[PDB]
Amino acid sequence: SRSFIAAVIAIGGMQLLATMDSTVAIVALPKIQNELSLSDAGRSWVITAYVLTFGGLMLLGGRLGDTIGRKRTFIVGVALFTISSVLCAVAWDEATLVIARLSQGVGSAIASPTGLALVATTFPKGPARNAATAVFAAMTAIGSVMGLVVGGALTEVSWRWAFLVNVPIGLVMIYLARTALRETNKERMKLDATGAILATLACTAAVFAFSIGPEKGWMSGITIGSGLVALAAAVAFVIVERTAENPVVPFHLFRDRNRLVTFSAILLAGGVMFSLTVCIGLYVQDILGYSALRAGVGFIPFVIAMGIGLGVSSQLVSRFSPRVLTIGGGYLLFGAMLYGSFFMHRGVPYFPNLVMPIVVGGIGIGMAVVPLTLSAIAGVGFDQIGPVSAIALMLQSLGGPLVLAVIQAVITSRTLYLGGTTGPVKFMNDVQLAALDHAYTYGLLWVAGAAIIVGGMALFIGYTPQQVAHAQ
Amino acid sequence: SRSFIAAVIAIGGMQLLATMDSTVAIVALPKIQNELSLSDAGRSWVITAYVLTFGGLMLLGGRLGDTIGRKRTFIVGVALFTISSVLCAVAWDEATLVIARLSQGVGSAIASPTGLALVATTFPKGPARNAATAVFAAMTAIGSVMGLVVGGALTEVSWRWAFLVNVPIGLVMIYLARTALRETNKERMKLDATGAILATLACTAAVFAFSIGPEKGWMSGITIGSGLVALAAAVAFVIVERTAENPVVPFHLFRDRNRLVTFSAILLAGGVMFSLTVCIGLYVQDILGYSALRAGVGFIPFVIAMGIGLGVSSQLVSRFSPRVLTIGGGYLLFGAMLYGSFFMHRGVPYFPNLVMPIVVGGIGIGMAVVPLTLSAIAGVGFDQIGPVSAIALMLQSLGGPLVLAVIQAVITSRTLYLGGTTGPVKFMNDVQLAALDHAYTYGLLWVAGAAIIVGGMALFIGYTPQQVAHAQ
Ligand SMILES: CC/C=C/C/C=C\C/C=C\CCCCCCCC(=O)OC[C@H](COP(=O)(O)O)OC(=O)CCCCCCCCCCCCCCCCCC
Ligand SMILES: CC/C=C/C/C=C\C/C=C\CCCCCCCC(=O)OC[C@H](COP(=O)(O)O)OC(=O)CCCCCCCCCCCCCCCCCC
Ligand SMILES: CCCCCCCCCCCCC(=O)O[C@@H](COC(=O)CCCCCCCCCCC)COP(=O)(O)O
Repeated sequence: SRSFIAAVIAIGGMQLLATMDSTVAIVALPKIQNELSLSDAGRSWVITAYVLTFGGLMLLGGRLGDTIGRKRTFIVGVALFTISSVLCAVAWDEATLVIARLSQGVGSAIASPTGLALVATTFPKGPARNAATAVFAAMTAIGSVMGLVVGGALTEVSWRWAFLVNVPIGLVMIYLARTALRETNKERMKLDATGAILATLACTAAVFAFSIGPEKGWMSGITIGSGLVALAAAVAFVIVERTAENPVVPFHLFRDRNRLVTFSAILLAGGVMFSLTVCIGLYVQDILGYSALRAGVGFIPFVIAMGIGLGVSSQLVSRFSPRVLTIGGGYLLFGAMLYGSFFMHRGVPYFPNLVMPIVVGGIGIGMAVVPLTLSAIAGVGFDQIGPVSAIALMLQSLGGPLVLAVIQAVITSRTLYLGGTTGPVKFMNDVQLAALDHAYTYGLLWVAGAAIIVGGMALFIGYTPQQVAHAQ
Repeated sequence: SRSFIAAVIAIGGMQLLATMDSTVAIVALPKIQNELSLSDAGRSWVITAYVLTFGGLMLLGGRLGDTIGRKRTFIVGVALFTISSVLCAVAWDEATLVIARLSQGVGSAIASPTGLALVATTFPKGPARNAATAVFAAMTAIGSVMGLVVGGALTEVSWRWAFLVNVPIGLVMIYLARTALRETNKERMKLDATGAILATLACTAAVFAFSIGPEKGWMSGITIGSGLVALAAAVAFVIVERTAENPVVPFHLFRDRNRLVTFSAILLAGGVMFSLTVCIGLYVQDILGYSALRAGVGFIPFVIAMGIGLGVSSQLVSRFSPRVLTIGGGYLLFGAMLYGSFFMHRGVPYFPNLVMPIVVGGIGIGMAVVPLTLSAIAGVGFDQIGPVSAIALMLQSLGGPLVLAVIQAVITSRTLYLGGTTGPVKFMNDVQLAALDHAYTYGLLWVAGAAIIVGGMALFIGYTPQQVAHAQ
């Protein structure tokens, strides 16, 4: 019973590490700017450096496990992330911080796609995989709330003390990764060098272009060149991949209708979840006036509700089709979002009108996450599990900003319509703050509509329970 | 004052009597079989005799009130129902019981469609009609539950005493109708004899064919002949109605999108409700093992929740359109149905697992019923309210068995699939009982899908609160 727990914790540790690091880096940005004397461009680049190498090197990270070994790749990625976090905590100027963030991104990109593949390969299909997927999904929310709590608590001493928290935890994971997991010593494949190079070039160019667009204006020299590089690399990669042994991206797997619908649903659902997280955090900290520590403490009921939902769904997936459970979770999520949209404003008490929608939405999200994760890794085999996991994780991470940009644009337009201001929150009055609150409650409706679209899309899955959650 | 209460009670009395008698007759079939020495055909015909003349003479009864008088027709129908209920108890052989059931069905068909017309033509549009509609919808469920209770607690001595409880209630409702309702003094109309005869023949032939089909077969000469006669009579009726002085069925009134969509929604909603009632009852006395009295006592919270929902909706219909209220009530009902499907099996305790879905579904049904039946009698006038009410009642009564057949076929198919058997429940062992449990909780999902379709189609009503629930 201890071996199973050690294995699942070791496999899911990297999700916790990455999410907590991202949340802490978001929280402690102004202190970094003040102490290190960075401009707005440097402040944005502190966050951009991580995502550049995180999104650039994810397909290569997915394919690398078949060449080196999934256990070894996982351990190497975790170790690189820990050492790079130490370098972040020790950094003394802007260049060193940027280099350390790039190294953190490289380590995360190496280690993250291997975790889902390890979930799929270590545990055979059945109850064990259901429990493993439930734990894998719970660790992400645990990391998010832990990051908020730590960032709020350590806002008085220094930002350098917040980067060191990754040093212990990561070490622990390494130990578990060296103890619970076993190596099957399978025959090693041959890496696809040209495909990996083209994929990394295309992904890095796309990420850089998307990040530099709003900052320096679109079609302003750098953006057009980066976009040209991205499209040329993508077209060359697509052409080359048609005749490559051990493809980085196996396209023939995407002919099945179920896989296409499932991956589209994964993309859009990840976008919806990211939009909810960011918008609700901003609303709580800005309008309601809660500090970071107060919000981190108040978000624990979300973790408990999500754990309950995951526990229920991991047992229900053995009898009900994934589409039914997805609709069941979406029902509660939609109800919670509507209640939050229509009964929220400044001065509202915490308990009656805040914790209830959070708990109901957490239960719904927990009930809906497990069937999607089980459908994402169904019927792939041991030769394409790596690329499939990498593609699924990449789609989930990519879907977020695209929806968040639309939601923020809608919120800004509604703020300007009602008579608001585009300045800082703490330079506003009562009427402008009321306009901002109404804009936020208006954008919640667009998030709900996106969730409705997600449910309508997931209504076409067609996977039977015997295919995803039953042992042969 | 007390006049309003007496009037609404007198108008809903016929619905209460019909539903209570139906439930009591269904409960006490085995005792009738044992005492009268009947075969399976006699058992089927005891139920079929009432339905034959109830569905045969609905359309004629909807127009009979114009040429004689609504109060007089109501009183005559209730009196005939009471007399036939008296004669049912004192029956010695099969023939007397069959003719008593036929006469009772004739009285019910005369009196039932006149109640809705009296609701429409007694209280002017506004709050009074909303309250009358709420009482009219509540008395149906009240009668059903009390009939279940009475049949459970009375059929342990004699089945003849079960048919005699109708008499005091019929007498008190006759007294209330005589002393509360008032004459109209409207000019008498002319009865369309040809159309009435053709409609009666068509409906009777259709009901007889649908009843005899499953017992004999789909290739029997009698069934094919009955269906052919029904189709020919329907065609002749449609041809005759083109140039009728006072048509039994006005076909021109249905040239509106609102009315057509409303009537389709009424049909499918009646089907969904009937399927829910029958399936829930069969599950309770079959799987959970409750007696008739226990189920009747346990279904009281449904009546209370439905009353609360009706009271809320009769007040809310003056501000919100019928579409919004229907969608909200259906949302609550769908949530209750999904909760029941997911977490229900033999051995669950009553308190945490039964009352909550029942209460939520009752609130949803009560909130959804009032706008639907308020929209069915909107903008017709005095000279066309009778046939419209008759058509609404007929569509509700017709929608039930259609959906119930599909649900029962699905349940039987999955019972056979999971290793169950077809036979009396008293003989099956644990495996086949679990197969029945899973089959019922699986058919609940099909009921929920039917509700989803009902809501999607009801999204196209288009009525406004001023045309439905606003006076003047
Ligand atoms: C998602 C689809 C992928 C499916 C997976 C598919 C394939 C495999 C691939 C990855 C598998 C591994 C990850 C699987 C879990 C990913 C989701 C996850 O667990 O995510 C957790 C996020 C971090 O992830 P992120 O959201 O950043 O993606 O953290 C939080 O939830 C912090 C706390 C938020 C607190 C507010 C939450 C309110 C919820 C209720 C709404 C209430 C609304 C009204 C309230 C008032 C409003 C006033 C305006
Ligand atoms: C319907 C649309 C027309 C609208 C009106 C249209 C036109 C006008 C014309 C008539 C207007 C006047 C009548 C209007 C109300 C007619 C419906 C009515 O009130 O009906 C009541 C029935 C009697 O009437 P009947 O339905 O027989 O016609 O009585 C019961 O419902 C007893 C209670 C049983 C239980 C059910 C409720 C479960 C709720 C929970 C569900 C989930 C539970 C899961 C548990 C586990 C399950 C495992 C399998
Ligand atoms: C008398 C009887 C009257 C009856 C009247 C009935 C009237 C109609 C009643 C309401 C009908 C039931 C209902 O609300 O169904 C929707 C419920 O799911 C949704 O909202 C979808 C939500 C999807 C969310 C997907 C993502 C979730 C997780 C995201 C993070 C991972 C689904 O609808 P659809 O999308 O069209 O399939």
